[PDB]
Amino acid sequence: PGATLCLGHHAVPNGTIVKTITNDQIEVTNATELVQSSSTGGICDSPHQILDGENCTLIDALLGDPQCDGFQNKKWDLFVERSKAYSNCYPYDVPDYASLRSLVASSGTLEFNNESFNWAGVTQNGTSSACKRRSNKSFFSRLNWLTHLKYKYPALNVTMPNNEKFDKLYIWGVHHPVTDSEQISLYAQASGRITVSTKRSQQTVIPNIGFRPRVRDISSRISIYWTIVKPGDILLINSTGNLIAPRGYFKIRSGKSSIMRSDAPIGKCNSECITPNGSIPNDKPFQNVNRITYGACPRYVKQNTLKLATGMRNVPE
Amino acid sequence: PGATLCLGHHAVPNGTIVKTITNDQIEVTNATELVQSSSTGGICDSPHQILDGENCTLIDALLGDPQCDGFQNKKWDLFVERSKAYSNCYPYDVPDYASLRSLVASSGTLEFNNESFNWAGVTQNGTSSACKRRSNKSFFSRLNWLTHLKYKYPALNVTMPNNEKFDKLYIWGVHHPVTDSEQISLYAQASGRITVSTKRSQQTVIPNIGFRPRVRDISSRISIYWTIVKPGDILLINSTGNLIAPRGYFKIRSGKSSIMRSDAPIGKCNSECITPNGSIPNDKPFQNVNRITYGACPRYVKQNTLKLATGMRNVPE
Amino acid sequence: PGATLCLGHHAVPNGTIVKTITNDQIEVTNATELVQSSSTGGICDSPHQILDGENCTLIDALLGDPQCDGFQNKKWDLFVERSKAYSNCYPYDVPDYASLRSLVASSGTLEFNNESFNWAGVTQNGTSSACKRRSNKSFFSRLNWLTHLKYKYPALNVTMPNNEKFDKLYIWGVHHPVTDSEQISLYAQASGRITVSTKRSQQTVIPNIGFRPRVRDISSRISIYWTIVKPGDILLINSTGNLIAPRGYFKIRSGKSSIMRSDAPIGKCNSECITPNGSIPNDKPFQNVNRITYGACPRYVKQNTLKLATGMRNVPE
Ligand SMILES: *[C@@H]1O[C@H](CO)[C@@H](O[C@@H]2O[C@H](CO)[C@@H](O[C@@H]3O[C@H](CO[C@H]4O[C@H](CO)[C@@H](O)[C@H](O)[C@@H]4O)[C@@H](O)[C@H](O[C@H]4O[C@H](CO)[C@@H](O)[C@H](O)[C@@H]4O)[C@@H]3O)[C@H](O)[C@H]2NC(C)=O)[C@H](O)[C@H]1NC(C)=O
Ligand SMILES: *[C@@H]1O[C@H](CO)[C@@H](O[C@@H]2O[C@H](CO)[C@@H](O[C@@H]3O[C@H](CO[C@H]4O[C@H](CO)[C@@H](O)[C@H](O)[C@@H]4O)[C@@H](O)[C@H](O[C@H]4O[C@H](CO)[C@@H](O)[C@H](O)[C@@H]4O)[C@@H]3O)[C@H](O)[C@H]2NC(C)=O)[C@H](O)[C@H]1NC(C)=O
Ligand SMILES: *[C@@H]1O[C@H](CO)[C@@H](O[C@@H]2O[C@H](CO)[C@@H](O[C@@H]3O[C@H](CO[C@H]4O[C@H](CO)[C@@H](O)[C@H](O)[C@@H]4O)[C@@H](O)[C@H](O[C@H]4O[C@H](CO)[C@@H](O)[C@H](O)[C@@H]4O)[C@@H]3O)[C@H](O)[C@H]2NC(C)=O)[C@H](O)[C@H]1NC(C)=O
Ligand SMILES: *[C@@H]1O[C@H](CO)[C@@H](O[C@@H]2O[C@H](CO)[C@@H](O[C@@H]3O[C@H](CO)[C@@H](O)[C@H](O)[C@@H]3O)[C@H](O)[C@H]2NC(C)=O)[C@H](O)[C@H]1NC(C)=O
Ligand SMILES: *[C@@H]1O[C@H](CO)[C@@H](O[C@@H]2O[C@H](CO)[C@@H](O[C@@H]3O[C@H](CO)[C@@H](O)[C@H](O)[C@@H]3O)[C@H](O)[C@H]2NC(C)=O)[C@H](O)[C@H]1NC(C)=O
Ligand SMILES: *[C@@H]1O[C@H](CO)[C@@H](O[C@@H]2O[C@H](CO)[C@@H](O[C@@H]3O[C@H](CO)[C@@H](O)[C@H](O)[C@@H]3O)[C@H](O)[C@H]2NC(C)=O)[C@H](O)[C@H]1NC(C)=O
Ligand SMILES: *[C@@H]1O[C@H](CO)[C@@H](O[C@@H]2O[C@H](CO)[C@@H](O)[C@H](O)[C@H]2NC(C)=O)[C@H](O)[C@H]1NC(C)=O
Ligand SMILES: *[C@@H]1O[C@H](CO)[C@@H](O[C@@H]2O[C@H](CO)[C@@H](O)[C@H](O)[C@H]2NC(C)=O)[C@H](O)[C@H]1NC(C)=O
Ligand SMILES: *[C@@H]1O[C@H](CO)[C@@H](O[C@@H]2O[C@H](CO)[C@@H](O)[C@H](O)[C@H]2NC(C)=O)[C@H](O)[C@H]1NC(C)=O
Ligand SMILES: *[C@@H]1O[C@H](CO)[C@@H](O[C@@H]2O[C@H](CO)[C@@H](O)[C@H](O)[C@H]2NC(C)=O)[C@H](O)[C@H]1NC(C)=O
Ligand SMILES: *[C@@H]1O[C@H](CO)[C@@H](O[C@@H]2O[C@H](CO)[C@@H](O)[C@H](O)[C@H]2NC(C)=O)[C@H](O)[C@H]1NC(C)=O
Ligand SMILES: *[C@@H]1O[C@H](CO)[C@@H](O[C@@H]2O[C@H](CO)[C@@H](O)[C@H](O)[C@H]2NC(C)=O)[C@H](O)[C@H]1NC(C)=O
Ligand SMILES: CC(=O)N[C@H]1[C@H]([C@H](O)[C@H](O)CO)O[C@@](O)(C(=O)O)C[C@@H]1O
Ligand SMILES: CC(=O)N[C@H]1[C@H]([C@H](O)[C@H](O)CO)O[C@@](O)(C(=O)O)C[C@@H]1O
Ligand SMILES: CC(=O)N[C@H]1[C@H]([C@H](O)[C@H](O)CO)O[C@@](O)(C(=O)O)C[C@@H]1O
Ligand SMILES: *[C@@H]1O[C@H](CO)[C@@H](O)[C@H](O)[C@H]1NC(C)=O
Ligand SMILES: *[C@@H]1O[C@H](CO)[C@@H](O)[C@H](O)[C@H]1NC(C)=O
Ligand SMILES: *[C@@H]1O[C@H](CO)[C@@H](O)[C@H](O)[C@H]1NC(C)=O
Ligand SMILES: *[C@@H]1O[C@H](CO)[C@@H](O)[C@H](O)[C@H]1NC(C)=O
Ligand SMILES: *[C@@H]1O[C@H](CO)[C@@H](O)[C@H](O)[C@H]1NC(C)=O
Ligand SMILES: *[C@@H]1O[C@H](CO)[C@@H](O)[C@H](O)[C@H]1NC(C)=O
Ligand SMILES: *[C@@H]1O[C@H](CO)[C@@H](O)[C@H](O)[C@H]1NC(C)=O
Repeated sequence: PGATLCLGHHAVPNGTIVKTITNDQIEVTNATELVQSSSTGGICDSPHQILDGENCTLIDALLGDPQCDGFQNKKWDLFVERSKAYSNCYPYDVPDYASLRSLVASSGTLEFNNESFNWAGVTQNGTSSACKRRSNKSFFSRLNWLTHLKYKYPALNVTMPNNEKFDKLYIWGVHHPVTDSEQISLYAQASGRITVSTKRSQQTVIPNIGFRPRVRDISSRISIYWTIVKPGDILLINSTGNLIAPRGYFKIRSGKSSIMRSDAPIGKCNSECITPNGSIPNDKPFQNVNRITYGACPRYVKQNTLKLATGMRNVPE
Repeated sequence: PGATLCLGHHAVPNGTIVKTITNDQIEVTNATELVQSSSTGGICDSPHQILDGENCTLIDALLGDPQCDGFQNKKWDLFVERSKAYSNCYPYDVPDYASLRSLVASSGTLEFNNESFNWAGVTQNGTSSACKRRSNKSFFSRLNWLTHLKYKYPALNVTMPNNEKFDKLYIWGVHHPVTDSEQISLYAQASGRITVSTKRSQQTVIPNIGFRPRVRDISSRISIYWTIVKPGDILLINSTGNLIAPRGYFKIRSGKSSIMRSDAPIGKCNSECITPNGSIPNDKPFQNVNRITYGACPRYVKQNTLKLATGMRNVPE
Repeated sequence: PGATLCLGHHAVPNGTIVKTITNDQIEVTNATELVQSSSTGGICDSPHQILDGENCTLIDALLGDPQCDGFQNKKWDLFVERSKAYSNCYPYDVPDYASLRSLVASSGTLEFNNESFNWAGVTQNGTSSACKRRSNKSFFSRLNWLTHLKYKYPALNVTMPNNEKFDKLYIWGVHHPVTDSEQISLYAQASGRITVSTKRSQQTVIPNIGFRPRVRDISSRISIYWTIVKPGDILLINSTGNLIAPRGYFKIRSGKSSIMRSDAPIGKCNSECITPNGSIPNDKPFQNVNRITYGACPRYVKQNTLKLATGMRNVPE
């Protein structure tokens, strides 16, 4: 009689379909998904330091809009900008807005140090009804609106040395009056000119008198500029009118900080990978949630599923 | 005696050489080419909507050069710009030319809507001998050259609200006169200044009086600018001279439109993939015709041939 | 009795560990390194034409700083800029510095041809104590500082046609005086304006009077500009003051030239691949020395070692 001895292998009743080099559909005993396609829907507050902008853009928090005073000197790994944010101060623009937003976002700090600028012979601390704090007229917290003192605006020629070990970031501006009479009334002379320089760089800005459409009832504008001053260099501001003056400087750091546009709620939880849709797990190598990411994240791909076989071909009975 | 039974495989007298991981030259029974290396030499008019610029650059068709009146309000999937195209109107430049060309190309339409700007107190519709239509003096069709009315040019302070559901694109300009006397003669005052604003943006441009080399016998220049106005925003033009005024706005759309530089003839035929050399078949995954493509195209690679084996090793008798 | 015949394979006592698709550590009999991780520490002078900037940036060699006269008309495949380089002429800036540096670097030549500009009615060849040659006052060799002649500066309206077969690169500038009295004293009128044009392009620059921090005891500045003039086009310079005039043009070539920041010594040796750390051998496909390369170089990767098996699995006795 003898015996029979058969060699074989397992199979399962519920196999899974994968792709190969020779066949788009072959059933294997088991597989694992390599594309992360879902989010929790919230941004976990840990382990990255999250700063929710709430009503404030980063730039409004920088300048010191009245809704943004709670942001002073705060730091972040990720600043989260909300689509509902809006300005509630004097109407302004920033030539190169994207670059200023980016460099501050990347620096990851709003640390500000006041300095004693000698604004000899002018009126300081100008305010406006378009920028209220607690119903009083106010202005951007970090800027100083200078105007005539007894119908004189003597030329400004003011120095601030950087004897620090770090770079200083200065934010300053130019006021564009609506009319010639408004120019004379604020600055006591027909036009201004502003030259802000260091040993390595110079910027000159000319105010442009005229009507723009009213925003918070104001037809004039402020245009915002910035200047970085290296250790051992010197800031020189030379102006005859229209200067929106700095009150001091911001620290610039380098590191891992960034900014993200999202309306996802912030939650008490821990997740390394952030997207605008919310935090996502980062076990998988790929993800199709969002091209926009921050942290230790899977790589964005177009596929919504990629199954890796983790078993042999399934050959059911 | 018994029998003999031999196992074997086919071969061919005309095998083809392919590359592998271990050998740069191995003969197989058959192969297929993966790189498309030839074109028909013409651009097929189907299935993409092709617009041949002929004598006109896209920007000349936009502004309304006298050779380009047939382009009014036309749409395209691909605008084809010819190397022979040249301007035949007033000499101009466009700071950022590449960006204006790109954004119009991508929008894919020259749809234009006239609007009723109230140009109170000036002469409209200025023309020039450098921009003839049918031997008369003429000008860019979409622009309005304003000059003094009885030696006055009163300040312009003109509004145009966008109460549409779409964005509006405005094209406008500044005239740079050749001399101080030409400035006075056209605008009745020593200089102009132009500020074009919305609630979100502002641009001011200063005319620059002086000689440039003569082009179509003109030593002055026009410089072209643009402004996009969102729904619920308002265009404000404020100027004292030198304004080359808009006559209305262009629609801006988003979609699949582009622009290509080519001198290939347009033909009656159907091909999904367009290159500057002509349309190419798109069965192959790769191509070495041109890095510049439009449509469903193979991917550009440096290799001129890549043969994929489609049979076994060829082992001839 | 019979015989025994065993099939087998070699092994070695000193195998090497490699990575595979199924195992991060498997021992093979032999392997070869695919990542170049060391440099000689010097830049080999062959076979690329190397130009050591020494004390000179490329831009200082272009303009003609007093420390850079030995660079006149020199050509390079690779211009090597040293971190110790510093300027020793009139303090200047270049809006777009990076682009001018890049285009000259890529052109690979400082070939300069003097031209006879007719500067009618002004004093030529102005000099300064901030730009000495051999203790005399001097200036940038390739620039011509024009000032009043007997308290007149009549308007300049000067032409230079390009009747060559190649493009011409013109470098020119604007002087920004420290004060109104300095402006009058040099140019005999209250301000200048400079318009430099061709048939295709125009640039106008306004001098900006004011104090900048002293550099080599000078509080004024020069700002540098450039203009390319195609064959059959014409350069037109129109100015009433403050012009830092060209003396002629640079040839612009196209080819394989570039620029590299490095403090590595130049040596007498032959190596195709240059990095800032020094030349590296280029037998390997990859390297982790520097992302910055010039010549026939391995590709930069993050790994510091990648071992390719060149033998079978090692199975010791
Ligand atoms: C189909 O094929 C897949 C892939 O092979 C199988 O999925 C694996 O299943 C095993 C067993 O369930 C999983 O193992 C468990 O996950 C963790 C593994 O530890 C590593 O990964 C985690 C991430 O979760 C890291 O944080 C960690 O540092 C390790 O690198 C453990 O958390 C689990 O722990 C449990 O067992 C241990 C044993 O000591 C205990 O300490 C704990 O109490 C706990 O109960 C466990 O080890 C593995 O994660 C799965 N991989 C994937 C990719 O999903 C399927 O099982 C298979 N299906 C079938 C039917 O065969
Ligand atoms: C060497 O190796 C190559 C690659 O395997 C072989 O080339 C193939 O040859 C076959 C047979 O000639 C070709 O088949 C023909 O092409 C079309 C295939 O249909 C698909 O592809 C077309 C693109 O052309 C798509 O539009 C379509 O939707 C399909 O996805 C058909 O158009 C042809 O149709 C003919 O036969 C059918 C049969 O029903 C009829 O309906 C028609 O009347 C018509 O006569 C046909 O099927 C195939 O395209 C070739 N592939 C490639 C990549 O070239 C060589 O044959 C082989 N050489 C040797 C000597 O063995
Ligand atoms: C472990 O595995 C590695 C990889 O297989 C082996 O390394 C190879 O070893 C051989 C033998 O020593 C090396 O061969 C020598 O290198 C040159 C080969 O010529 C080509 O490559 C050079 C670059 O060096 C090119 O310039 C040239 O154009 C060729 O493309 C030759 O320079 C050497 O020449 C010597 O022998 C010839 C024989 O005719 C003579 O003319 C000369 O006099 C001279 O003495 C020689 O051919 C090969 O380069 C190595 N490759 C690598 C990648 O390192 C190890 O040998 C192996 N180890 C063990 C223990 O098995
Ligand atoms: C130049 O043109 C602009 C734009 O048309 C003019 O601005 C407009 O000025 C009027 C008159 O002051 C503004 O009216 C105000 O509206 C508010 C809002 O309801 C109201 O509270 C005030 O009582 C007043 O009615 C109008 O808002 C403003 N329009 C825009 C778009 O800004 C400007 O007056 C013109 N200048 C001259 C000198 O003509
Ligand atoms: C400032 O410099 C420019 C450039 O040299 C001068 O422009 C030149 O002006 C002359 C005189 O009008 C032009 O001559 C004309 O040439 C045409 C072409 O054949 C001809 O049809 C006319 O009858 C006349 O001869 C010349 O073309 C022009 N050159 C360029 C390059 O534009 C300008 O005159 C100077 N201005 C002053 C005030 O000196
Ligand atoms: C406008 O503000 C600037 C900056 O404070 C003033 O520039 C400064 O001018 C003084 C007076 O000439 C310079 O002093 C000089 O220092 C050198 C260096 O040791 C020395 O050799 C001279 O004898 C003299 O003491 C000073 O260097 C300079 N500072 C900077 C940062 O450039 C300028 O004077 C002010 N202008 C007016 C009209 O007030
Ligand atoms: C640069 O700063 C200087 C120093 O105050 C200014 O020059 C003075 O300007 C006033 C008013 O215009 C004149 O009365 C003085 O005679 C000037 N002094 C000197 C030494 O020239 C100058 O106006 C400043 N520039 C700008 C753009 O504000
Ligand atoms: C995560 O959010 C992104 C961003 O909105 C979503 O991507 C958009 O998906 C819609 C379809 O609902 C498309 O119309 C848009 O093209 C996508 N937006 C952009 C800006 O490209 C995505 O659906 C979300 N993913 C998950 C898993 O929630
Ligand atoms: C901005 O528009 C206003 C409104 O017309 C202009 O201001 C007037 O300018 C004229 C002529 O220069 C003066 O006579 C009026 O007194 C001004 N009116 C007011 C209310 O100030 C102004 O010129 C325009 N700006 C530009 C750059 O064109
Ligand atoms: C398609 O057109 C391109 C564009 O001109 C051709 O590529 C050029 O080829 C010439 C050789 O005749 C080279 O000198 C140039 O470097 C290429 N041009 C550019 C701009 O890089 C190409 O030969 C054409 N291909 C086919 C298949 O017709
Ligand atoms: C452009 O060049 C012309 C030609 O010299 C200059 O125009 C002359 O300017 C002088 C002095 O300002 C006047 O006296 C003449 O009447 C002008 N001539 C003409 C024909 O207008 C003009 O100043 C130059 N522009 C610049 C910016 O320098
Ligand atoms: C070649 O030079 C580069 C450039 O400095 C070196 O890379 C730097 O390595 C240091 C560590 O000593 C890091 O802190 C820096 O991040 C690197 N620099 C930059 C600018 O990224 C590199 O070490 C050198 N490699 C060799 C083989 O000598
Ligand atoms: C510093 C100063 O003088 N501020 C005044 C401003 C400016 O004159 C204009 O805003 C300039 O355009 O105007 C107000 O109507 C305002 O904005 O509230 C009153 C305010 O006191
Ligand atoms: C609107 C207007 O006044 N147009 C006139 C222009 C301008 O004066 C200059 O072109 C400005 O530079 O000059 C002409 O010689 C021309 O170009 O044909 C006559 C023409 O009637
Ligand atoms: C051409 C000319 O007039 N050069 C003079 C300059 C300029 O007046 C200023 O540098 C302009 O800012 O000033 C000097 O002190 C200098 O720099 O050496 C004296 C020099 O002879
Ligand atoms: C098959 O069934 C087992 C037991 O219910 C389960 O654990 C396994 O994961 C199932 N299917 C797939 C596709 O993973
Ligand atoms: C933000 O603004 C809205 C009004 O637009 C208000 O309801 C909300 O309380 C504000 N929150 C903060 C923190 O300023
Ligand atoms: C070999 O010959 C056959 C018949 O002539 C042909 O169809 C085949 O495609 C030939 N060669 C190659 C390289 O394809
Ligand atoms: C285009 O311009 C050339 C002259 O340069 C002319 O021959 C041709 O007829 C013109 N065609 C059109 C459509 O304007
Ligand atoms: C092993 O030893 C031989 C002879 O000493 C040597 O040539 C070989 O390269 C050695 N090891 C490795 C890791 O290459
Ligand atoms: C470069 O400058 C330094 C002084 O900073 C000097 O020692 C050296 O000799 C100079 N060399 C040349 C070639 O100018
Ligand atoms: C200017 O200097 C050059 C030498 O650099 C000389 O040829 C020329 O004659 C000088 N011109 C004047 C007007 O001084």
